Amino acid sequence: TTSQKHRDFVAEPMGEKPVGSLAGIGEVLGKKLEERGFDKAYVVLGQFLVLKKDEDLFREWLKDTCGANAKQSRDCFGCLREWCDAFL
Amino acid sequence: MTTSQKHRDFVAEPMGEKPVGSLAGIGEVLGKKLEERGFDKAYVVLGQFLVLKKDEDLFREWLKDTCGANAKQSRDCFGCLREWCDAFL
Repeated sequence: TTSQKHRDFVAEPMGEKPVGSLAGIGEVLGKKLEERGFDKAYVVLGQFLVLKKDEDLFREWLKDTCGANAKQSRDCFGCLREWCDAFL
Repeated sequence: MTTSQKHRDFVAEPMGEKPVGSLAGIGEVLGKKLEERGFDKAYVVLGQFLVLKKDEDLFREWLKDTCGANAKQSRDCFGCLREWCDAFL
């Protein structure tokens, strides 16, 4: 299943939404992503696209970059994958 | 309109799995060098554009370093991605 946060994200263009609008990215992860330059959701989309939408490599990058656990990286990947299927 | 028809076709619709050569400024020569470096679909180049926070200087330099794009090619590619993002992102 998915959260409402996921459904809200995949339903519309992301524009300049902050990184915290991604499913899985709560306060703590969002801070650490901002510290490393990923301050908006589209920058994380960028990394997902550079990695050619590879689930294992993206989720591993997210863990390495901000400490996302398995649930959090699963949620974040899923919302970017579904967003891309709808809008890219 | 002063943009190319090729820019117009790209920015008119979602890019899906379009190849890198669908981007304005990316002819066959630049497209082959990009593919060889792993940037084989236009969305992978969009990805680099987004990871660079849409910065023109950083992106155009990256494009020069990666495939040897000249100034006009890199401006055209950047402008096509910038307008695509304004339309769809």
